[PDB]
Amino acid sequence: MTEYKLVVVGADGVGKSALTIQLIQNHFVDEYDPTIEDSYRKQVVIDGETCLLDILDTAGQEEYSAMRDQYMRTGEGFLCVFAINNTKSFEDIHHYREQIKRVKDSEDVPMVLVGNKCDLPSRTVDTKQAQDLARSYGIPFIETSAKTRQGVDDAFYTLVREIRKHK
Amino acid sequence: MTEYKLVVVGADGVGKSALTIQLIQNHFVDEYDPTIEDSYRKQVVIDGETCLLDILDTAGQEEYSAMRDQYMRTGEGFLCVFAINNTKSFEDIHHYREQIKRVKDSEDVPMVLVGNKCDLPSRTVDTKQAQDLARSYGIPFIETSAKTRQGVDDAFYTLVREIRKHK
Ligand SMILES: O=C1N[C@H](c2c(CNCCCCCCNCc3[nH]c4ccccc4c3[C@H]3NC(=O)c4ccc(O)cc43)[nH]c3ccccc23)c2cc(O)ccc21
Ligand SMILES: Nc1nc2c(ncn2[C@@H]2O[C@H](COP(=O)(O)OP(=O)(O)CP(=O)(O)O)[C@@H](O)[C@H]2O)c(=O)[nH]1
Ligand SMILES: Nc1nc2c(ncn2[C@@H]2O[C@H](COP(=O)(O)OP(=O)(O)CP(=O)(O)O)[C@@H](O)[C@H]2O)c(=O)[nH]1
Ligand SMILES: [Mg+2]
Ligand SMILES: [Mg+2]
Repeated sequence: MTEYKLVVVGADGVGKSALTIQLIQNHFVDEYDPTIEDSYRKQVVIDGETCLLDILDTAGQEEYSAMRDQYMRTGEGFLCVFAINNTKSFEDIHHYREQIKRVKDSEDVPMVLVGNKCDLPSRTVDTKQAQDLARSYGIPFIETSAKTRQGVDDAFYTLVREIRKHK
Repeated sequence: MTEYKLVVVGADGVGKSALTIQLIQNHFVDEYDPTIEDSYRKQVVIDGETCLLDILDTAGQEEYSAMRDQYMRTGEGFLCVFAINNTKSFEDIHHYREQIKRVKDSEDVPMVLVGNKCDLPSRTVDTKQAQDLARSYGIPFIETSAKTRQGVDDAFYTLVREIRKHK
């Protein structure tokens, strides 16, 4: 069985854990419990192929910024998550992408730009701006909601297709 | 900060995942999703000491019986779980105990016997029988419910106290 090593990255509070928990447990976590580092091994069927997703739910807190190098080295694909109502989280994407590109020593790293909390009316980042940034990176962009499940399966499955399309 | 590697072991369906998820997320999972291998890191305060719990939620399914050797070598303490309404799960306990003791080459391995699903009225395993088995092992015995949260914090904290004694 083919294994896919996925890493969920982004600023503290964007919904990395809620997106991961929504995908696996089909429920929305309203509580904010800062992550140190959690991992999940889940068997899924993507495009008729049964595969194992090894998902790493990382810390957004800058206090764990030294843990990054090792998980970026072993990670095969990166879900770069920002919140559509948090401008700093969108700006932080560039830093996460540059660090991934540095560690991996490649400009062609499987990545998906994720604009989470798309259920919220308090938007600060235009869809077109996020789309343009994803285009400058040459990566897909998906708007998601860990609450409604909108784009959640699509974000994770697109990332697997990116790793597969790269291999 | 002191780290404690905790391994949750036991028969398929005893509530290893529900106990782990209840401890960390303060949420009861009603669904039965067989585990491959999940890991969680949680910062807690035990007896005035701030520590990090590195919890491995293992597969109860006999199909992943080869994965055991590695995590039994690195695991510092083991939560051995059975369900009070499942006689076979209680009988399987001695097999987990005997494998841990074999891999560690010691009869003094930090362990806690856990009697889960104590919220259920359909009991088939007597508390006295489980207490007597824990006594033959020289380990603590705690009855728990991943649904009500009864004994959950006590089971994990007792295990940490067991590792601290051994160290
Ligand atoms: O020595 C062991 N440590 C593991 C363990 C953990 C940490 N859990 C995770 C597991 C790790 C495996 C790898 C693929 N599963 C974890 C996983 N999924 C990923 C997805 C993307 C990128 C990296 C990873 C990783 C990690 N693998 C790396 O190389 C790596 C680099 C930097 C990271 O920060 C994270 C990872 N907690 C425990 C508590 C008690 C007992 C054992 C443990 C473990 C498990 C096991 O069955 C047998 C032995 C061990
Ligand atoms: N409305 C809405 N709220 C969300 C969404 N995703 C996450 N949240 C909320 O945002 C808060 C933070 O979510 P969380 O999943 O813990 O974010 P995180 O990026 O993992 C935080 P850390 O980096 O510290 O681990 C929570 O209160 C959660 O309910 C979403 O898609 N929509
Ligand atoms: N009433 C009650 N039900 C429980 C309790 N703990 C677990 N369950 C239920 O038992 C079922 C299986 O629980 P689960 O946590 O997946 O057990 P597991 O030992 O992890 C199964 P696997 O070994 O395959 O990973 C679920 O439906 C769950 O809700 C409990 O304390 N009380
Ligand atoms: Mg988180
Ligand atoms: Mg389980």
